[PDB]
Amino acid sequence: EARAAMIKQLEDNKNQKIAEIIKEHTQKYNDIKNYYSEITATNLDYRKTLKNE
Amino acid sequence: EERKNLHINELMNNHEKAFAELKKYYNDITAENLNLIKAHKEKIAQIYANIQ
Amino acid sequence: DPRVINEQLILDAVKQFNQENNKITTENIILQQLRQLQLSFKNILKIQHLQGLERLEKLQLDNNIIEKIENIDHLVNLKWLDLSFNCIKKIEGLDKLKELTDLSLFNNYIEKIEGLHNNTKLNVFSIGNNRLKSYEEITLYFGYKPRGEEGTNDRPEFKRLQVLNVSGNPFTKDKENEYKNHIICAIEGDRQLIRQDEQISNSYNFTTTDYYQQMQAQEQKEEMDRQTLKKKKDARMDILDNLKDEYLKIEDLQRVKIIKPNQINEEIEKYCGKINDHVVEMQAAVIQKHQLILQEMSKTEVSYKEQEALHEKETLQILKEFEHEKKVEFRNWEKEAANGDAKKEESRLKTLLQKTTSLKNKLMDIEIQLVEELEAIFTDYDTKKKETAWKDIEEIIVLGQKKIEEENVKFYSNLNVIKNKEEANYNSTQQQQLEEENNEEDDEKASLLENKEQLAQMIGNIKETLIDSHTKIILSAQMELQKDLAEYAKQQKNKMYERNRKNISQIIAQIDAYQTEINEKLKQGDDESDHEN
Amino acid sequence: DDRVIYRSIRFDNKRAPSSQNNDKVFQDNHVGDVQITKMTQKFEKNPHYPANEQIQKMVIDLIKDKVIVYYHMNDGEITPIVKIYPRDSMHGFAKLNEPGGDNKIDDPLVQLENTKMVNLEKDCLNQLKQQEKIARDDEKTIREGEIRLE
Repeated sequence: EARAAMIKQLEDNKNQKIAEIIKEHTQKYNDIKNYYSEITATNLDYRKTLKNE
Repeated sequence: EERKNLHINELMNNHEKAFAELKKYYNDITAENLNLIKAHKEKIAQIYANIQ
Repeated sequence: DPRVINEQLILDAVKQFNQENNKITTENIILQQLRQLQLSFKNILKIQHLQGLERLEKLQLDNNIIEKIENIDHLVNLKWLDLSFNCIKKIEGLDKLKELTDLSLFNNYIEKIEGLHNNTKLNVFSIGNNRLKSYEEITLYFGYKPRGEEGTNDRPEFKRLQVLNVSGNPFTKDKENEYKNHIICAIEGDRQLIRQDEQISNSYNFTTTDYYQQMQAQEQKEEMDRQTLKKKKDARMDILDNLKDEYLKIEDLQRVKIIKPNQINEEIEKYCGKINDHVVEMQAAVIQKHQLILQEMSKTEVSYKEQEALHEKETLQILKEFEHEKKVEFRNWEKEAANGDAKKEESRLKTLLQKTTSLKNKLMDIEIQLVEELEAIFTDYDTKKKETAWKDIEEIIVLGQKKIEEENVKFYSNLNVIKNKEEANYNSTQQQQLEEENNEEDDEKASLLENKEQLAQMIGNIKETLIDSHTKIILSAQMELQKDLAEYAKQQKNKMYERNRKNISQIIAQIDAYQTEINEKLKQGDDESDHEN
Repeated sequence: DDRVIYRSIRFDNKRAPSSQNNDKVFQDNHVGDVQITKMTQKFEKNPHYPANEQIQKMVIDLIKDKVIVYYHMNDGEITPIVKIYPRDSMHGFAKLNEPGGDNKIDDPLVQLENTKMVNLEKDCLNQLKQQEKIARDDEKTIREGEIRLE
């Protein structure tokens, strides 16, 4: 019983940390994507000057 | 403990690979415009001077 | 900057650990009160600032860039250590981290089980997804070595190592279950399931059951050896262990050997044999008499325990009668407060206060009687042991010295006999041979044979040094045992005084408690008649 | 194992089975519904734990709204551990409506000991009830089984 409880709580901690890692990766991915989407959108829209020029 | 650390590190390696992929992808698609536009404006000035 | 432990970083880590565990962050969480450390995913590279954290028993520093094991070896408390899945590449610092129980260096760059020969306490080992090439490193810790290798490890190292994982290593990915089978047969039901393997089982002959019996027999023999050595040291007799070696320290005997190395060497061998023998008998006799000392100390301590427990129960029951006496006292006092006879309430409570004074006197006298009992216990034990056991040790150590010096004497006599034979032979040869290749050994022999007094002085100084060193060692052993027995007597006296002081102070405390309870009841009775106006 | 080698419960037959205090109303095989007044669990002095830290004895006087816990004595001790704890709060009944009252309940230990004594009370009462049923069933079987011979 003690071993099962200890393994259960060990897994609880390990998988909670794994979930934290996954959530961190997902949110950082979203942030990088958004910032460089801003950059790329500016870059692309900054050519209608050329085309009207 | 061993097995959970194995999975944790596999997961972080996957995350790092995905992040690096996205990094090169968006840098590559970010790296184009300003200089071409500078050249366009340079030749704009050249042209209009030729007309004057 | 790679994360290196500092005071502020430690403070932050403690903050976070307490936040996670719901632990009250006692503001003065001692910088040196650390047993469990966990610094994973900080990407630490080196270990530092662990002074005061030597009490660290469960260390967690895996999943980072660390590559070296350092500044944790002085943290010998580390039993459950994980430094795995990192840039680490070697096993070290655990030699003094022998207490290591659950060692993990998984997913690292280690290629050998090194430093764990001093981690033989490690029952649990993980070296997986490292860069190893063979499992035999772990089995070497079990008295198992590959055929054709000369090694001094005939005794298992990881005798208790039953947790063994190497999964994910280069060789562990190589032709699976080979290392499992061989390690298990040389070392968790997988262990027996793998012993079920037929052919790799044939690859070993020292079975796991044989390993069990070897471990059991070795434990028993080592217990016997420890007990015997403790017996001899309690006799304070092992100091004579160098008794026959005094000729080694005596240089003159080496020169004497020149006259007759063969006869003199054999005589010195016999001298060492006799010296060691007499040493053995005399030291062993002292062993037995100090064993008597130990048993009589045990009986005297048991007498201490029994007298103290008797007085324990005496005072306990006495205070129990006082307890129920005051129980009835206070029940009646309460029912009277329901009535209002504050005057007689106060009278009986002051009577109980005088009862408390009398009980203080009686229980102090009871503890005095217990102290007297135990002090007479000490006196009688000292009389019997010192006069019987200590004396007997005196006479038998003196007898050991006597036979030791006697053996010195007859060894000296035989050396002199060899000298006389050599001198006679040389003198006979001198009158019939005046030239033989000027040998150097014979030159020194003839030098002594001319300076008879030189060789005589050499052998006399041999005897002098032998007797002097033997007497010095024997007297040192006797003084050491005297100090041991006086030390035990002082220990018992200090124990008696400590129990006396604790009982005195706590009797003071309980007397104050009873007196304060009675004062509280008296004040209740007084102020119950104070509100009746 | 738990070291409570003795367990007692005082009753007040004077006290009818007051519906207000069910924990004081006990499953008595003999009297039926009567109001308990006292419980007690005597915890063996474990050599593995200190005498003064192990509860030597626990005394759940339901009426006193408190318990008296004694912690085992040590060698040379003549000062007994007579600690008295108000039961009014040990069951978490400490009402936070009181503004300004120091909330050591915030620090875990207050409610920790509160719930320790809550568990002691529940264990004592339920063990008493369960042993009452044990005796009831054993005697029922004994007095319901006919006389027979080997």
